[PDB]
This record gives sequence, C-alpha cells and structure tokens, in this order.
Amino acid sequence: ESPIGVVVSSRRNGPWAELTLVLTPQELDQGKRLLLGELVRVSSGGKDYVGMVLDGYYEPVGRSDPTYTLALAHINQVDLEKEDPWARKEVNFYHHRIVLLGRVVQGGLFAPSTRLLPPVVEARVYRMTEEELQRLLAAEVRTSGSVKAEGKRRYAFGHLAYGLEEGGEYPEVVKEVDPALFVGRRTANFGKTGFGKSNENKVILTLLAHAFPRVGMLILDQNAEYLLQTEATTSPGLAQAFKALGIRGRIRFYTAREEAWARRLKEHLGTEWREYVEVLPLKVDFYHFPELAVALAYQRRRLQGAEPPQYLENAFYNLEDWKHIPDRMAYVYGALRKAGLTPRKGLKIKYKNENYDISEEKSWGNLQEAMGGARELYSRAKVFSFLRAFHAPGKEANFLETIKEDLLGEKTEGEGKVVILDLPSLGEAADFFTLRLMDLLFDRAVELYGKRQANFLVVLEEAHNFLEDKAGIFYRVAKEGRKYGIGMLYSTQSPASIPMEILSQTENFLVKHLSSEEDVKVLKRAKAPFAFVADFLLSEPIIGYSYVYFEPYQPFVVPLRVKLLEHVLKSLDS
Amino acid sequence: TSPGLAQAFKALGIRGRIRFYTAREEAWARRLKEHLGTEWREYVEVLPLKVDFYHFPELAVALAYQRRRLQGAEPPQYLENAFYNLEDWKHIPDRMAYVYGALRKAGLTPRKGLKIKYYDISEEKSWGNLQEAMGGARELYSRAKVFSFLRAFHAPGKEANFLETIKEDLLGEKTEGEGKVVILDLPSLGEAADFFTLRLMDLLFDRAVELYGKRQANFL
Repeated sequence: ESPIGVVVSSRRNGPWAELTLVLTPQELDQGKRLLLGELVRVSSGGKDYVGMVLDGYYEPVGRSDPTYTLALAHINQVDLEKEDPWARKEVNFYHHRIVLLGRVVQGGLFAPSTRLLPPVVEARVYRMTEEELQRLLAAEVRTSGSVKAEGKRRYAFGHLAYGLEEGGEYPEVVKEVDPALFVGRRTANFGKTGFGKSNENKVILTLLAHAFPRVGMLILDQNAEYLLQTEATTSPGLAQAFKALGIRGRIRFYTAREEAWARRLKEHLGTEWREYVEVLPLKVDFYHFPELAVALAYQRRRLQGAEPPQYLENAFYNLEDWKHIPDRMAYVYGALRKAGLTPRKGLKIKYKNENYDISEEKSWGNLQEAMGGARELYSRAKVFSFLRAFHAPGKEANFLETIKEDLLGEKTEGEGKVVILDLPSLGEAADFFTLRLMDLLFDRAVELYGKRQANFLVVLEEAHNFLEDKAGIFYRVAKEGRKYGIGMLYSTQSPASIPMEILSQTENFLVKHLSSEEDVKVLKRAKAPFAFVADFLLSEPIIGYSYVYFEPYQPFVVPLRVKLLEHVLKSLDS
Repeated sequence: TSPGLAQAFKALGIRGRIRFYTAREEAWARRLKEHLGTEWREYVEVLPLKVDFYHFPELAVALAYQRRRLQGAEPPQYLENAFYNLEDWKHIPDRMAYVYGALRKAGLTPRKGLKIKYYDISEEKSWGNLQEAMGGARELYSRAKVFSFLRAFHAPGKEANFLETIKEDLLGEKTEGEGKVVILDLPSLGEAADFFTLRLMDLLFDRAVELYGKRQANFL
C-alpha cells in the first residue's frame, strides 16, 4: 500500500502521456518488480489514472561509473552483497516507462488519455489491487453525463494474466461478457493452429445457446469437431455441452455417415441421445432433382481449360422446359440410368407412347434399344458417374430446402436451431452445396426484410478460402449481413489473407500467437489499440493465451487465459 | 430514441416534402402511423421501387451477370460479351430484337403498344409469329431464364419507373424550387441497390447537364 518507486520525469510522447519511474536499491532488494504490460495506478493531484508498463532499461543515477565499479569488484574478487554494500547501493537502480491510458470516472465511465501532464513531485505509482482491477475491467466508453444501462446477465470468459511469469496470473480478476456482443456482429478468431481456437469457439457458442434460445446457428463443420470430442483430445463438443446444460431438441446434424455418427453418439451420450441430436442425411435422389445433377456436373473441376461443355450449358437452362415433354425427359432419365444411378422400385418412363420400367433390366434393355437437346446428354452419359457417391434412391428430401425451413421458416420462427453440417462427408460437392445453401439463405433473409430479422449466426472455418473473392456470396454476407440480422464468426490463422475491407468492419477480435510480421502489421493497421501488444504476439507462443477486443466501447485490448468448456459447464449449473 | 427526419419535419411543421421510395410500403406505412400519428400522410409519401427492363436492358444484363459469378464463377462467353457490347447492340435492330425476345420469353410483361422491327410483342398473337420466325445475341436468346429473377422488381410503363419519377421530382419543369427530400430504402432492393443507385445518379447528372443555362439543379 505504498508507492513502488519515484517518478523522475514526465512528458507527452506522440498521442500518449508517459512518465519515467525509478526503482531504488530498497525496492530492488525487497523483491519489488514491474512486469511489461502490467497495469498500475497513478495518483497525481487527487486523481487516479490507469497506467501501463511499456519499457525497462538500466541507466546510471548521479555521478557514477557502474561499468568501472562492477568490473573492479569482479577483478578484485570482492563480493558486493556480503562485503562493501556501500558501492552496491550506488548502482542498484532501474528505470521503467509508464503510459497513461486514461481514468475511470462517474459510475464506471472511461475517460481516455489526458490533457493534463503531471509534475514530477506530484505523481506516484501504486500496485493495483484485485478489486481495482475488477472495477477497471468493467469500465466502458460512454456518453458524458449519463447513467450506465446495467441489467442483462454476464458470464465469465477468462481471467487476467501477463504471460507465463510466476505472480502474473489473477484467477479472481475475470472478464465478463454479455453474449449480445456476438449476435448480429462479426467476430474474428486469429492465431496459429493448436493454440485454443476450438475451445474459444465452443465457449462462445455454448454461451450464445444458453443466453439466447431464439438465435439459431449454421455451423459448417469442416474439421468435424463441433459435435463430439475428437479422438486426439478430450474437450467436450456441443452435443455433450447441451446434454450437460439440459437443452433438448435443438441440434440438427446433417451428414452422409449417419450409422457411424449414431454409433459414436450412442457411446458418448447414452441410450437417450435421440432427445439431444437429430441426425439427417446429406444424400438426394437425382431422379427427383435432375437440375441438381446438371448443376453439379456443370460446375465441376474443369482442369486446365476452363470451358464448360455446350451441351451441359444448354441442358442447365432448358431442363425446366424439357420437364413438360416425356420424349425429352426420357433422355435425361436414361442418361442418369446409363451413368449408373440405381432408380426406385417401379420407376416408369414413356419414351414414345408406351410404358417402360427402367427399374427392371429387361425393360431397360428394351428402352435402350428403342433409343432437341436431351439426346446429347444421353450420348455423353458418363459425365454423371461421379454423382453416384451422392445418390440415394427414394429420398425426395432436399436437405437444402429442409435447412432453409429450419433456419427461416414461419412455423419455426424463434425457438432457435443449431444446424451442424458435416462438410467432410460430402467429398467434392461440399463447396458447391455450401455456396448454393448460403445464397439461398441470403435470398430468403432479404425477402424477410421489413417483417423480421434472420436471427442466426454463420460459423465458418478457414475463412480465407471464402472471403478472398469479392464477388462471392460469403464476402457479400460478411459485408451486408448486419442489415438483415445475420452474424458471422470466422477463424483464419492468417489475417493478412482477409481483405482489409472486411477487417476494418469486424467488431470482435480474439487474437492468439501469430508468427508473421505481415499478420501483425495488418492487425495494427486495422486496429490501432493492438499496437501495445504486437511485440508480445510475435515472440510469445503461449497456448490458451488470448488478446480480446470488443468494439466500439472497450478502452484497451485485454490479455486473458480463456476458461475451459469443462469449467464453464461446471459453473453454469450452479 | 434520436428523432428521425420525418419526425423532425413533423415537429418543425414542414408538410408535403418527403418522398420515401421503398419495396416494403406496407411495412413502412405500419411504422409511419405508429410514430407520426394518424396524419402521417401529410408529411411522407411512400412509393414503390419498380423499373422497366424494356427501356433499361443494361440493368437487366448487368444484374444477370452479377447473379452469376456469385452462385459459382465463370460467367458465360455470351453473357460477358453482352455485358460490354450491349451499347453497340443498341444501334443494330437485328441484335436488339434478340435481347427483347429474351426478356419476353423470360416472362417480363411489356407495355401495350411496344413493337420491334425484327410486330406487337405485347399483343398475344404477334408474339407467336415473331417467336416462330426467330451470334452473341442469338445465343443469349435461348438462355432466357437468366432474367427470371428480375421479375422480383419488374413493372411496365413509365409512371411505375422510379428512375423517371425521381428525375422529375428533383428536376421537374413544373416542380421548380420548393425543394423535395427523396429518400431511398436501399436495403429492400437487395443485390440490385448499387446498380440502381449508379444508374439513377448517371441519369440525374445527364439531366442536370442538359438543363444548364436555364436553371440550376440545386440539390444535395
């Protein structure tokens, strides 16, 4: 409860007021130290400011020659500590630089920086207490002469830390977040791979699910990690978190490996797992949706020459007109049959005027021997072979329409829904289906304008593969979705890849260790407040250590140890 | 609770000056009554945002081109050619007729009295003869469904055309002075907002350049 050192100078460096602190032999021998990036209290003229330790260096004090003194002591085999403390009292000093971030005034308002520079004899520096740190992490920028809103519940997100140093961690100084920061806004989760991205995302999603039961989610699970704990870890997934929290009938899992996924769900959730997760297939019957097959074959890899076939191009548009003529539809159905898609039991065509049963081999042969644009598709039938991996006879489901109904239907208005798409099980059609579903959902959200908001969050992984194209649906959603109530939470591990237009418009930032100066430069260019920690980010690979910044009313970037999902679940049931 | 511009005009007693163009007139008129009272019609006029593509086919082609490359990539060769050379096509009636027929097949109702010189396309019988009677334009003719989505914001005539209505609101010979505050509800337009705004700005600038020497545009 005493000043740490003595203030010997102050000034205005650029946009910030700073001061110089000197730790003397008494403080140094009593084991008093300051950590880089530590927050301290500064008293000057009856007013308290928040200060941050930015620097530390050794300088002579008075008329002394520390190099000569120490070298002579070393040469003469003299121990300064036990012997001759008088020469040790004249070199044992240290210098620190402290920046004044602002002050906390009124009922928790933050007044940034300062227009008043403190005289040296007035200023004093104090170690901040736990209660002061708690009250400081809750301060926000606000309109002057107003009253804090207060109200809605807040949940612990992490606790303050200053690296891996002993004595630099404060388990009781937690940062509490209102989950409404995440609904309708943009969240960026940066950092290298394996440093806490999955845990952070799962904690955020669990908090949203617990606090806003009317907000849905569309998770594009590229790594297959948001439903159950993976074999290479033991951190629970969303299904286990919802089972612990008692939330029933909200998770719809779309996959093409339903048997395996149900096998795992049985063992991880017990015999009652049907009340927590609902498994649905990602396979369609192409005899019901020939347009889907045409679009898939048309939008394929196109190695080397990027020339879509002319016959496929013509079919893509005119297949809807062809559906009114059996003579033209028989060629499409025969093309699929010849490509190798097994039809239903009892599927019947009418080539000229007579009934043929393609389901039966002899009828198929009869029609084949019996055989305006539909003929070219039959001639080039093998182009549909790759579709077999996605074919399922007798389904008539259209998971695309099912998901659109789940997320934006009138009957399912409110009530929330967590739609998790197991993308890796779709093979090479995953990109096509993802783009088509996103454009469908955006169109429906635009349709609902003026009547209600979409009210769901898109969870996207490896966002640099989708946000780079400025003419794409995902860039369009990231840019305009706030007008229709659609949020986005994206993780990239490489900010330099994300366009600066998207970066400048993001609201929430969670940054972990980055090993690229380009990444750090883009981070500081987008957000100035991240300039105080850019040096730590480059040089300190710490796992589970994050820098958080939520806009627009957060004073400075906060370093946190993020809470584990196990602890969050264990504390949410009390 | 910061007052809007319509509420500020109500407070100041300014009447008959706000023209609000939108595609959700019902939804907006339900809020206007709630906030301005039962007399809200004295301060704001709500109008639709529909256009005619038989007079602005550049917008049709550009909107189709945008609608592609957003649901995938690689716009077709004919579409890319049209996007750039429709202006040159506008002076060859043979090529223009194919675009007009493409829109008609897509299913955009024209205005009665519209004819092409490949014919009364509006008339339900001459259309059959022309279609049976009938290059980049020829290729674009067959793929007529690329314009289907345009039916979302299509309307025949010139009184429906908000591009013309705003032009006379801000530069009308009769409406000289006295001011008019035109407000566009851009979000309700969805993906066509940028193209519509650019076209409207170009049209207004051209009209203002035409009017130089007689009167000033005089708007912000």
